Amino acid sequence: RDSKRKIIRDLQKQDIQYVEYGDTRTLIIPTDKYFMFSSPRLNEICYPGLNNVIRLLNFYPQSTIYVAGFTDNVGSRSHKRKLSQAQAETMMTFLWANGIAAKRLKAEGYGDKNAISDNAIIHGSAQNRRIEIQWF
Amino acid sequence: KFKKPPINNPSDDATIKLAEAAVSVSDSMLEMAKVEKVITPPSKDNTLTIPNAYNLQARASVDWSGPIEELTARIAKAAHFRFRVLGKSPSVPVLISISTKDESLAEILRDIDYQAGKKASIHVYPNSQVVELRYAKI
Amino acid sequence: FKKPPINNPSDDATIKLAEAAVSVSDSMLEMAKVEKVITPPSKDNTLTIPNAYNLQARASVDWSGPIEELTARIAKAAHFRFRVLGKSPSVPVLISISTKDESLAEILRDIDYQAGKKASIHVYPNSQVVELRYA
Amino acid sequence: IPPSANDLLLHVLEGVPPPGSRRLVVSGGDARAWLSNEKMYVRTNLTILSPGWLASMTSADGTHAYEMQKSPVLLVSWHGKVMQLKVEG
Amino acid sequence: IPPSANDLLLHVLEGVPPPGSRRLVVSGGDARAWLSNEKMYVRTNLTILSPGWLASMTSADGTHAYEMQKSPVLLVSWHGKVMQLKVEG
Amino acid sequence: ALKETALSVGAQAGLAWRAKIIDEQLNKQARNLDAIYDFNSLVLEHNILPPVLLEGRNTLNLADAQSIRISDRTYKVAKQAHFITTPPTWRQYLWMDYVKPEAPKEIWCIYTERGWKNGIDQANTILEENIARIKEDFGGMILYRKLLAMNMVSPPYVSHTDLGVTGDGSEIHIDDRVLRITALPELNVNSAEWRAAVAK
Amino acid sequence: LPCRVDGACDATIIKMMTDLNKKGIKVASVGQNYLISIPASALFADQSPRLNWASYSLLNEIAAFLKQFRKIAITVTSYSSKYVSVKRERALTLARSRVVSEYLWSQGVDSRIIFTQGLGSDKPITSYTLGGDRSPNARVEITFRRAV
Amino acid sequence: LPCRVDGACDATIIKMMTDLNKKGIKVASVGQNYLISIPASALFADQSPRLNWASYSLLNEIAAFLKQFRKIAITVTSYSSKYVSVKRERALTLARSRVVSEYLWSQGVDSRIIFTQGLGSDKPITSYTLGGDRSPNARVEITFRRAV
Repeated sequence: RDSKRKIIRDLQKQDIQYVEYGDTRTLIIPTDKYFMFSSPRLNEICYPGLNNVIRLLNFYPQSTIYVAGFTDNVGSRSHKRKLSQAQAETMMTFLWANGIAAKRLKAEGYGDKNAISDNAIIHGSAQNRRIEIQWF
Repeated sequence: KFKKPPINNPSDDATIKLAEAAVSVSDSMLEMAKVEKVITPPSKDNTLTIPNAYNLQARASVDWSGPIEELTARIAKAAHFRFRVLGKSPSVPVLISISTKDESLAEILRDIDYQAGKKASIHVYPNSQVVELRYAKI
Repeated sequence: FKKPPINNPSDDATIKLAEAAVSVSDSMLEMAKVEKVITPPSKDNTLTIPNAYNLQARASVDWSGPIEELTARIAKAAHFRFRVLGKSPSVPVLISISTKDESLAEILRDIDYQAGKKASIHVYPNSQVVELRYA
Repeated sequence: IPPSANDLLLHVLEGVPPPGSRRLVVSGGDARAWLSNEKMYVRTNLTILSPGWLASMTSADGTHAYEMQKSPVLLVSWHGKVMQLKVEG
Repeated sequence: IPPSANDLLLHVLEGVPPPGSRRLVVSGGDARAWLSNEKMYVRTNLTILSPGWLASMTSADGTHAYEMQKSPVLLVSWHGKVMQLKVEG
Repeated sequence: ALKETALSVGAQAGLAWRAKIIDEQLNKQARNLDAIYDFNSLVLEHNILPPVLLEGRNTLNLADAQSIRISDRTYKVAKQAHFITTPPTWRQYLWMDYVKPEAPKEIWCIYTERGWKNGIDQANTILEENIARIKEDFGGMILYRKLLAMNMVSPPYVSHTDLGVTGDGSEIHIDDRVLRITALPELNVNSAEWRAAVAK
Repeated sequence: LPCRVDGACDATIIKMMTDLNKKGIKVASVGQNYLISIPASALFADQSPRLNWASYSLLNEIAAFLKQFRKIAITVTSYSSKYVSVKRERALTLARSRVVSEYLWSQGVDSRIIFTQGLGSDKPITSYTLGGDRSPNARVEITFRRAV
Repeated sequence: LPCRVDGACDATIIKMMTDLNKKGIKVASVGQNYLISIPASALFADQSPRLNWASYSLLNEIAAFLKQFRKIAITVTSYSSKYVSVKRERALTLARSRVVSEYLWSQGVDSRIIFTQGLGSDKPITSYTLGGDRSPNARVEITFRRAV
């Protein structure tokens, strides 16, 4: 009723893309509606999902965590880099503030050099602006 | 029950085709900016002509599209700087459009000075309370 | 409890236009930066404020035409003798000036400015003079 | 050698219409416009944006006259805000 | 001495139609075609296969313009796959 | 017949319906529009609107079976630099006109929606063309500043000649500047003097 | 047809000022310029430039009122009772000002300009100095002039 | 008239992923790229690049799903738990990959390109290494990106 399956069920009700695979579970984050636009500032209206993020994340409380910021094809490479690192740092500091051991954390904001979708179509770019959370 | 994460509002073709207009012209701008910034080395800043000062570090967030002088009076009156102007205005107005959010006024002046590249200039004497606007002389 | 932003890019094209906008704005900012030639305030060559208390009066002039008469009357208003050095040209340098409350030094400042290089203003407040220098 | 400006600009600099003019019904703003001969002359103090005049003009106090080609729709900037303006006739 | 190309290729290099053109209704693809004077000029990025142009053209970014004889039916290769394309008018 | 007028009842209906729609989304992104298209950034010193220049690659016209003719690369100066008063906007190029007509059996209803769709998307194409027009303009003056940066075109070489007090006992003008643009921008042909920027 | 009302009603306006001065958040409506003074205690926490939750209903209905007029520039300043060091009460006010300014700029602003600052109660409107952040000199204030 | 559906239905698509993940053969459907990971134990026999019989219903309904999208290139790799010699687990995977690739290329492929290889669990996704060919590191994986 509030178990792992429950919290991933209403997680995808709050559509934060959850990967269970192997041990490395991965969370994919629509940066846009989990931010204010073009900003490092977290969309704090989207709190209850994030609460449940940490709720489920505590079920793997030893695994170290890749996280990764992602952009789309636009502006300077230096820009995309920089903004993605901003987004990266704020979510990892969000975690270190969530009370997760700062040496379990590792972050990188890739300015779109990965692109799980395209960018040349719009819904694809919408899928492109995302955050990766690998952890083992 | 499966779903992709980013579920936005519906767009339309209009703003769609606007967007791929925009990005193409944007990246032509980007490469333009590169090629000019290497063909010409930028030698000096404008912070020496516009240095910062206490009560000039008040902040502002602005949209604007009009002429320059009304806007620069508004900032000088908020900064309690006497605003003066040298040289006469051209018949065509130096029109500028500053649209930004939350920075200090000194940088707002800096980008104003840049946006009125080689038609206007800002000199600030904050030992006094002087914001002076120098016009171009053609 | 709060509300979301109203003019948010909450639409997948509208985001894309918005960073396109910010991209172009910065690139044109650097456009302007690399185009913007300016002068150092240490080497800006304009007339200083000569700090005489006779010069410390606020005035009002709306007038346009040739400089030397107007500034002679400035010197006369501000108790300064007026010497002019050089030759006035066949075409006179013409100064438009239309102002309501301001100091005599600022008059001297912007007429030296609009004199540019055809003429210049020198003020010696020790001997209480303005001198007009031509090119 | 170009002409200086219109001297009818000197007339519509103040609120007289030019001789033989039609009062263009200005709706939405304080500028007044006359159809002289396909050419509106508009007085305002506002800052003309879209169409562009053949002759521009201002007073001693910043009153503009613009000897302006015919628009139905006029653009000024008001305060860094921008206003569309409709005319009639 | 042959002509260089069309300079109307330089126009239809981007999305302007040539002066006096008819928008050929392109169905099935992203290329846009204008009937100028029996000669369609087609912009695309796709790779024209069947009919063959009188003048070919590409942009800086690989945008082709082809000053092309009139086909009802157009062939490009898309991705090593090949597409027929119908036009109207 | 009844057919075609049911179509054409739809045609203008969807057309103008679409026109009103595109006009409001123009208005809401008006900020964004000029926020892109800051023309004054591109205008020149004496508010000379700069000319629009045109790119060309692999301009191969075959003349024929016997002879072909290709440039690698090609430039077209269009709409030469000129004194502008008020700099361009976009609404000059994109504000679609809107008028409203409501001026007039199952074929009536369905062909009215047919033409409803039809006017819609022909307006969309119209819009598309408007966009393309503003592209090729904007990119063109960009390219002017480009080849001017590349020494590949020339500046507008002007002469401002000034006059003092001009005029009679009934009319004077205290200062008359007249400005002629003597030499227009143009593509230089001695390419040796060009400017070829490597970037890093 | 052009506007009688610009999407607003003076009855709604007066419904606001009545109820928010019933709620005590003070509207000045003076000459042509209109001001709201607010105790900062209801909004920021103790020496924090940090807002709370249920405040935002009130903050947004402020912005709702701000839509009721054509206006040009909005100035916000904040003041705080002197707490530790003149730098930080400057800072605390400055941050307090800029964060609520950011919020309402993000919200509906019809201003063209928002000027923002705050001072460490350098101009206290009371010298009854009952403490720190329950003083009314801990406060935030917004001025504008209703444009035409 | 031109196509709404390209002879496919998204309902059929989702019927697949539901049932084959009920059957556990794992569909990733991520961004725009779509992946299926498969335990190799259900398909090849022990260290064999040799398939069995009743597998082919499943293999062909994979290809049936592969028809559901316009696509360009299909990459298949396979991995096997380390058994004898780095050459042969390369070989065993490589053969395993190429034989199922041959089969589905013969079957309905809408790809233009099929890239094929496999490695001897050189990148194990678990290090729980319960044995040889009942490990999930004995596996075969197919990626594509759904073209437009």
